[PDB]
Amino acid sequence: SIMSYNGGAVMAMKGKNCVAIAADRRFGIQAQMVTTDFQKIFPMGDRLYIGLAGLATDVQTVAQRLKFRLNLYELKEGRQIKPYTLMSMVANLLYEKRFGPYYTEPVIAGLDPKTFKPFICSLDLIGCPMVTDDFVVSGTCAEQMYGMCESLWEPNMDPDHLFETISQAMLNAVDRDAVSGMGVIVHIIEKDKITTRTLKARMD
Amino acid sequence: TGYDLSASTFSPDGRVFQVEYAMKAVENSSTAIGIRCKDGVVFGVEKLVLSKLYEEGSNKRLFNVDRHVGMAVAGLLADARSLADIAREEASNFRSNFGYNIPLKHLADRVAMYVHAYTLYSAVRPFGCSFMLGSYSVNDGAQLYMIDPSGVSYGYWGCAIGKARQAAKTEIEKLQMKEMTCRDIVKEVAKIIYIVHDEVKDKAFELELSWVGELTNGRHEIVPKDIREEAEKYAKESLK
Amino acid sequence: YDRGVNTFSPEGRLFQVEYAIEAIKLGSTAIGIQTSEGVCLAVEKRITSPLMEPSSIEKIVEIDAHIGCAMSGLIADAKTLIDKARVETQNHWFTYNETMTVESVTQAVSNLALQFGEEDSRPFGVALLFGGVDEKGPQLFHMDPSGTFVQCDARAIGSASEGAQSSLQEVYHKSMTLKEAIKSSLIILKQVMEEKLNATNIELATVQPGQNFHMFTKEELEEVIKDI
Amino acid sequence: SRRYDSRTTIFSPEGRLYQVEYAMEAIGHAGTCLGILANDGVLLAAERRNIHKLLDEVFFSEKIYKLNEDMACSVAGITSDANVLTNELRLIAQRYLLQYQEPIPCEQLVTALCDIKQAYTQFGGKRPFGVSLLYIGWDKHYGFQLYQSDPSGNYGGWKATCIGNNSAAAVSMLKQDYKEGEMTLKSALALAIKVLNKTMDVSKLSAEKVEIATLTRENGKTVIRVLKQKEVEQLIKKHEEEEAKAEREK
Amino acid sequence: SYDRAITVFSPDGHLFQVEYAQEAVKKGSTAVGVRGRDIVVLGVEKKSVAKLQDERTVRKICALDDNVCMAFAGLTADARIVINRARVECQSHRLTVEDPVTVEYITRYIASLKQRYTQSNGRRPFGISALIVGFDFDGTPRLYQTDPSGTYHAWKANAIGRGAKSVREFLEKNYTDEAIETDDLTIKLVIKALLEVVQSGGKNIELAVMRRDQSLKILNPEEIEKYVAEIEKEKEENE
Amino acid sequence: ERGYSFSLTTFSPSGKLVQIEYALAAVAGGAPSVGIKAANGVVLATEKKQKSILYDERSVHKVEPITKHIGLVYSGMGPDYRVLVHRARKLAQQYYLVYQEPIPTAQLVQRVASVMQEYTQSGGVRPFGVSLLICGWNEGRPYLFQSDPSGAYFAWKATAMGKNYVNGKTFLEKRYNEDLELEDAIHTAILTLKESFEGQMTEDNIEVGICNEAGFRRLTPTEVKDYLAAIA
Amino acid sequence: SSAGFDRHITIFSPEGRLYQVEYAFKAINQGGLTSVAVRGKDCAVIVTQKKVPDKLLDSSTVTHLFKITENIGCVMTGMTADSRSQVQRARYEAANWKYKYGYEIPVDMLCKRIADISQVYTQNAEMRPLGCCMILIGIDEEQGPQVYKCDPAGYYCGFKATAAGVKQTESTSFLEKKVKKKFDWTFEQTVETAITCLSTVLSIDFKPSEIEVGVVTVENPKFRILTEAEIDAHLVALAE
Amino acid sequence: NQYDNDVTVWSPQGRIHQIEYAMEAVKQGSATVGLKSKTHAVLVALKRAQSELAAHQKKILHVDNHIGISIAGLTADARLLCNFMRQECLDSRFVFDRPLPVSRLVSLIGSKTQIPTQRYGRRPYGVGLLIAGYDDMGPHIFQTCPSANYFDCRAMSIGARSQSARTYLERHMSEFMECNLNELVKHGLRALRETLPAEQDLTTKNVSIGIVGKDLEFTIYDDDDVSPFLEGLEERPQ
Repeated sequence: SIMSYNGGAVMAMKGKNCVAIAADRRFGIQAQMVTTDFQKIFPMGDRLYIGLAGLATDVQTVAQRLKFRLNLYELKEGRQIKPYTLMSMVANLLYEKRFGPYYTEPVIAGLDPKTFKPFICSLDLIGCPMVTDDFVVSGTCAEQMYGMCESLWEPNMDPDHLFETISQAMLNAVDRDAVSGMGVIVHIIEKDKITTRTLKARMD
Repeated sequence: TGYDLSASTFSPDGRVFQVEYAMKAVENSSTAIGIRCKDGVVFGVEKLVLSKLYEEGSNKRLFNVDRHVGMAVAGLLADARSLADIAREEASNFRSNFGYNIPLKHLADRVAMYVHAYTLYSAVRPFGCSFMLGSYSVNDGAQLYMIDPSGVSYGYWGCAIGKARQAAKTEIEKLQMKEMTCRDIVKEVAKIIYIVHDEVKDKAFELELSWVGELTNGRHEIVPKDIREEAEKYAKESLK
Repeated sequence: YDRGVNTFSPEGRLFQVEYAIEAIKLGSTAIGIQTSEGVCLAVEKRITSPLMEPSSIEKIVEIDAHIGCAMSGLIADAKTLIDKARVETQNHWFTYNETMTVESVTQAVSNLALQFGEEDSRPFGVALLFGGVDEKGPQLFHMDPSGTFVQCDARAIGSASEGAQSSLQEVYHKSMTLKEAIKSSLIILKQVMEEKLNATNIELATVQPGQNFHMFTKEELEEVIKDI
Repeated sequence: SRRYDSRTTIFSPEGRLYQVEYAMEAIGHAGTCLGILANDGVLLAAERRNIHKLLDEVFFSEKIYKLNEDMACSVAGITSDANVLTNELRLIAQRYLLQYQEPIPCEQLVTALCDIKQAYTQFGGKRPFGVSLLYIGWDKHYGFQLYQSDPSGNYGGWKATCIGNNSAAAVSMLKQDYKEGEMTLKSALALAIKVLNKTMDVSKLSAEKVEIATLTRENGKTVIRVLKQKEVEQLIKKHEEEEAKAEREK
Repeated sequence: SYDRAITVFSPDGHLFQVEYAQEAVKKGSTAVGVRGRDIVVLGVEKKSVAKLQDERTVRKICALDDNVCMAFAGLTADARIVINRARVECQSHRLTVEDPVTVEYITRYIASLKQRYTQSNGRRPFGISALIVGFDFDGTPRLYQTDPSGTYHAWKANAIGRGAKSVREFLEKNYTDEAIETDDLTIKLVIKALLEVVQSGGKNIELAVMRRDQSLKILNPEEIEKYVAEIEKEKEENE
Repeated sequence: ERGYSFSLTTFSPSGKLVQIEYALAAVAGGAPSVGIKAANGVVLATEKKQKSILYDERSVHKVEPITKHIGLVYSGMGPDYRVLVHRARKLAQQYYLVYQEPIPTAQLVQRVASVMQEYTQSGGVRPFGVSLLICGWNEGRPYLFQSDPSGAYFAWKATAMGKNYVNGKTFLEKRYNEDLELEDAIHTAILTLKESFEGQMTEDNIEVGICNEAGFRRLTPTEVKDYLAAIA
Repeated sequence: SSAGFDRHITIFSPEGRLYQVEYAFKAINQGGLTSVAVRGKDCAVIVTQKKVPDKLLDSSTVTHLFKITENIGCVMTGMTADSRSQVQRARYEAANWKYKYGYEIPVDMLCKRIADISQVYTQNAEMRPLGCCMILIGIDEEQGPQVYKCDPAGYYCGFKATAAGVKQTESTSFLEKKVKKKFDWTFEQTVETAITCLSTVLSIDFKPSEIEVGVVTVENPKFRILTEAEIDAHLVALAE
Repeated sequence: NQYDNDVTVWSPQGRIHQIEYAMEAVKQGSATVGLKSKTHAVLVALKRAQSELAAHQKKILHVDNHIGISIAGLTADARLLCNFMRQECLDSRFVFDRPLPVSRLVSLIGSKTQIPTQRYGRRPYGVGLLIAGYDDMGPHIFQTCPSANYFDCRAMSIGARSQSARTYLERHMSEFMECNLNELVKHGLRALRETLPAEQDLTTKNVSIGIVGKDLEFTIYDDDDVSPFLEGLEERPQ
């Protein structure tokens, strides 16, 4: 697909009091990879990231446009943004190109700014949001990560088993995948700190 | 004094002097009357030859807007030409958009709103025109309207626009208007125009008579006044 | 502000056009003469400083290969007129493979000599002498800010143009020659100027039907001056 | 229509400019601000207009406007007239960042705002922005900086700035007590405390009448410290102990 | 837009704004400039700093291309607009025809812009007067000046700002083709002209040059001090 | 129209804007009002005396909600008041379109004051002789924002605008304090409004709106006559 | 207190006034016209005289009662042009309401829109502020009949005993002395009080050919203009 | 006199003075005379010069194959309305493929000049038109005015000292209808030799004559085909 023009896979997963987001490192054209350090996970303020997958043009574009609007909002109001507001903003920004659409599947993961309430959601390429409580996936490979997360997820998870669960899920579902691989980056965050680990993925 | 400049301002007592000045501009223009019979409306304009240089039949103030409507203007002539072009355009729109003849009430109201729009702002001046609107329709009868420079448009049986505004309508109202067909009203208007101002201020004038009604089958045109020649043989019998 | 841009007179013509005709007068003088042999043309630069480099001051500019010009008073408005007239002559050549003749040039200029309008800007402040060689031989044309364009046999513009026109009417006739007209013109120049006449004051511009290119004389002007 | 035109841009009957001088005199009757010479760090001082007891003070900023993440500005003059400029200014900085993804080097920012002001000086014939306003900030090409916008559109990089009739004598104190080399923020705070102690008519300088914000470079960040009240209170007590030290000469 | 002309003619044939707004240039900072045979020299006066503050942003001499140099007078803001406009223009000339920009082209642009800016509907004309120095065609040294009307006008030396009559009257004695035409003596004698300012503090002097193949170099007040010292030495030698 | 597009408001030699000062005077010549921010809610109260006994009190309503949780009163001229009310309505609903969340009162005052500031500067139009008193209970803490014709704004613990507003203000400073309840705020608001109004004050002379954390509420003359029947 | 050009355009004066609009509040008074509205119970009554001294002038097309919509009528005073322009704008916004919102417009919203348009004219300068006053009447469900008034200033209000024109300080004095006794208004009461209050103001006690009576009732919500015969019936019914 | 400023302002006596000023400015052009037969419409103008050496400012200018106009007043507005005139001719020439009747063209001209006399920000046109043409009902001599109150006549005369010429037109308007072109043209310059002071005579180079006929295309003449027209005269009765 045109979504499979540059590969890509973003997994988010809600734990007990914490949220884990991961993506793949590979970038390249249809059969030819180029680099192993492409960025798809972006920090939008504190304890709140976003992931973008699909066409890398729209990835970097919408990342910059959302950063533009986010810094405008965060300077117009002294508080930091709430995740539902970010979801609505992404929905509006995608829906403005109702017929000129960006080819991306944004995934938002952030905690509550006031409490330690987690939040995950995902959208369509036209702006259909969807909040769940277990996991949201995007990118080219879907059914792989669906089967793995419906196989491995438990509701109430400490960050350690959360990390291991999302690690095994991403690794196996990527190793089965063809156009998306070449290293995995993992962001496992909580109220207290931000952890970023990288896995020894199969480079095949 | 000072307030009278712009056309958007009011006075310390509450009126607009621009519109008043425009109203009394028409007062020095030629006298133009109009009266309806029971199956038509008759126009008539006292028209004057300057000295010897005209052609008896140029610049006719009896216009003809629609197939059944014409104007009888007095005041500034070129302003009247512009106004008649607006009316021609509006009747053309209505004919295009509904497929039949414009009723006189709606036409006069569109014209009145156009005149009002030229009275509102300071960008334009008010008009120096006062005109008649005549009609005939088989489902409507005879209708005669009247539009001032300000934009107040309503109906009459008879009217007069010019110097002898009062001095004509003094004896217009003694005419048995309902019981007469227009073929009498022709020589009636003839004797009215001939009575007012024979030789006193000026030397010579000239008569035009427009003519709409049932006798024309809903057409509107000037009479062949030369046919039946009704003024002069009655005019010489009207000095006694 | 004292009856400005768009108002007639109780007796006569417009205010600001009359003020433009007044504003011509402060400019530096110039004299063109039409001879059937060719049009000659002269101007005075009115140079003030020794720093003021003479050959950078333009008065005679070059419209086409066979059409000269001369100006008065203001400067850059005339430069804009020259620019647009050049563009329009080139458009005429582009769609006609020929030369826009001198009258058609001047009509294309005077079509917006008066298109001054601030609503729906100011009138231009320059009087222009045009010289060219059409198919009917040589031509000499004089226009004004008011657009009232006429053909002149030998027009004198600008400052001190009264005595210039008078003493020019003293010597002129129809069957003049070229060099006689040139020296007769520069006589009037050094009679109306205030400085001594030398190599840097004036400049001549002569167009011939056989000498279409180079409507100019450069430092043979010194030889021309010393013959008086 | 043409007897309702004001002057709106035109030169004098004598050679000068009308709205520009009147904009300067509109500046003069406003709050007082200043900035100091600090090699590391830079600070702002501000005076509270409307210090009446029935306000809320929940905005945490009355003159300061944290405009980028590494720049704020004080301001002096007509308030929402300046708020329009703050909105447009943050917009210009943020679209710079959109175009490059590198923060704004602040002088072309200042020229952008000055060109906005100048475009209403020459044509446009509207009421000009009668607001002068400061600039603090940091970059990659010069470090810590200070700037002074004017309604003319002329902008001056100072090291110790100037506001009007309330602060002309402040600039006199700045020249008579010029410092160089000491980047110490605290000596600069004592200096600014002394300056506003002379210039403001607030007797004995209660901290409710003043407002100070700084901008220091912390390890990759350039944080903007809109500092709280208690340290201002002990700064005032420090300065009046220094007044006791001054009257040790009696 | 504003349907109102600022540029109506006088009763006697003048403009109440153009020759009048030249007086703003007359009430401005002074700046001179000459062209030598290889090196061009110009500079502004009246730094007038608070002796505690910065001046690297108040620089009134700038460049548009690597080959051309600027100056102005009057008020600085209009000069800023004209400078940024002209930078965009000369770089867009580079986008066209691939020469270095001639000085005559860019002065025609500046004067034409100022003129059509005076011609338009209700716009305050630029109260500046620039000095445009460059040597492009085989390094031929030129300098042009502007006018608030927009009449570019090529000179060999120039004097604007406050008391330019006195400066050109110093130039009256300083017009010699000899002038002994070293680069140092040309610079120092332009510095003597700028030191014929009405105050002549000696340290308010801001001068910069161009060697017709290099770029802009800003000087240092120790060579300027040596130039002032040797000027005083020549003034002692004349006695 | 022609689009003449110049502003009538230019600077004095004193540096003032005399049209804006005249507009503020025209505000001050308007109907009184009082607005008090208590510890849990905010109380708005106006003073509405009909010119005759012929007028009805069921058609025109001074106290006006902008959202379901943001009240808004004024002291000035209703024909300008309704305009900027409608503008604020459309503006708030555009915010709720974009963000899908109720707009905070600070954001309202930013945007409305920017629009009003724009009318102060743009071509030929007069400024709006209206002094708002905006309030709402956004995120627990309630707020109270006064604006003005100059485009500026503030934040008051309690204030007053209209006839003898300085006298009402001086009574407020002595009577009102920092911490009360909504009922005590209503009590002192009716006290300070009845300090300055005419003698005949009924359930229809005043119009009171409160601001719970449960939302904006517009009280009825039923509970007004429950309360204002000789509240002290 | 004439500072600046406060006698000419819409700017603020010293001390808080602006004279152009409070010159327009006597722009109604050049009409020479008087209008009275009454709402006591589930009917609503308009009454307004004509002033026709002419026999040449009609009587049908001189009425100021203007059917805006099928359930909404109105009456106008002031000058005619502003009145009729306001009438077309009211009809146009009513049809726009019916197109956008699917149901019949209430008289409250319509008067609010008219007042907003009045502000729009008031806001810019170089625009004439339309010196006419508009009273509207209609029936609304769950509220009964309604009476509204629209100022030139854009200040609308809705109230029971209603009168604007020339002589209405006296009319409102009569209506304060009248609407205070707590009688019900059983529609002959309304018509009788309207005609008799206009009779106490003008003191003419005249034919049924001068006043036009506009009524609407909660039995037939259609707007209704009364006929000569029933006006005569009510007139002789109050003749004792 | 303070109401005597602009086009928009009415007078408190109703006479808008800008149009009167435009009329008086039209009066200070060159003299001109236009008169028609039953078959031939002849218009005759007079040229002046700026000085001795210069050529004469031309007045009779071409429009179309059957239309030629005289002019008095300003020349810029003249050439502007000339451009519009040629445009309106060639437009109907394109669409309907017929020449225009004259009266509807002059209606278009009056409607054109209506707008700048009506709004604010334009001036009336200083203009002196004498239009001669051919519809199916023969020659027509129309004139305009800056007030656009265009007239049809049988012989007009507008410009400087044109009133004595109108007296000549009065005393020979009986004669005009019958004759052929030769004595018609010499009646025309038997008006123009009374448009001049009596101490000088009408020469060749100052006069110009434009004839259109029912079979004749409109043609302009100057001094060479006017030397036949200038003979056939006697002196004035001094």
